[PDB]
Amino acid sequence: DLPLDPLWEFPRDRLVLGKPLGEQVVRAEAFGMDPARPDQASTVAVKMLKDNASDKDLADLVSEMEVMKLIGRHKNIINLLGVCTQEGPLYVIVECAAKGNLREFLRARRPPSEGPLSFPVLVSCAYQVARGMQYLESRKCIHRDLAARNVLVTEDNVMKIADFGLARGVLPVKWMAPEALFDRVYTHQSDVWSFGILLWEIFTLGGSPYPGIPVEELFSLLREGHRMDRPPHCPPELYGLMRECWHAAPSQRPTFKQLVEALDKVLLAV
Ligand SMILES: *CCC(=O)Nc1cc(F)cc(Cl)c1Nc1ncc(OCc2c(Cl)c(OC)cc(OC)c2Cl)cn1
Repeated sequence: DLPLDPLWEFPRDRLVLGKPLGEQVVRAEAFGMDPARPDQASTVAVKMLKDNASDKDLADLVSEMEVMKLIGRHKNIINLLGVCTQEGPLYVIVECAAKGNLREFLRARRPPSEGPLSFPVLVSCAYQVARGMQYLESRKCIHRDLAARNVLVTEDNVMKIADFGLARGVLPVKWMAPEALFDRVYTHQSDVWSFGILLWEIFTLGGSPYPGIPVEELFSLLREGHRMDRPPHCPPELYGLMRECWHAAPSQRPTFKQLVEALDKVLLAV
């Protein structure tokens, strides 16, 4: 079936599968993800197919594995760690971020008063996602569904972009740039629009975008040149970034390079 890639194959017998994470992806213990200390265990996540999967379902998982191999590694993406391809079911092994997705992370750290999430820390979350996206962009990866739910948080509060390698497998209208919504055109610039929405998620501590506004009314609100209002405590400089991300014309929005530089300047100024 699948060929042995010497650069990624990991011994099936050295991975002990554990609790499911959603329906399949499973929590596992891998022994020897560090070649330096190959007795050392680490917690990872394993994507595999359920028993009623078609030949097309295999093809899609192979395709995600092969795409992640080629994009390579970065501090701010969920990285490929290894694969089990031989004499058994296909396992794709990736980093497991202990604190879950950025949405639930922020929503659980909502104060009743001041909360344990400072301005610098929130800007830091935004900067780390911009760095992640600038990398994926340099590897010619268009995400297409950048949102706080698709950003995971490690034990050391590092941001890692999830699911940047999906094929055509299971819309989030509120996060989509107009050219996506209307023309089904996805570019790096349309990802910049989604970044602007994510900025707003961060500075509402995981708020739901366009509060109360049925999806039917969003399209005509955007065509009329209306956008989400500045969130309660959001400094203007940050709202200004969000707005730039929400320019109708894609060529008018910032590049991920410019977002990294802008957020860098805010953190240096602190
Ligand atoms: C690590 C321990 C743990 O339980 N972590 C939890 C717990 C939880 F309730 C929610 C989450 Cl999101 C996590 N973290 C976590 N879950 C899954 C995960 O990997 C899934 C995955 C991703 Cl994000 C990507 O993106 C590149 C690809 C693949 O497979 C190709 C998978 Cl399986 C990471 N962290």
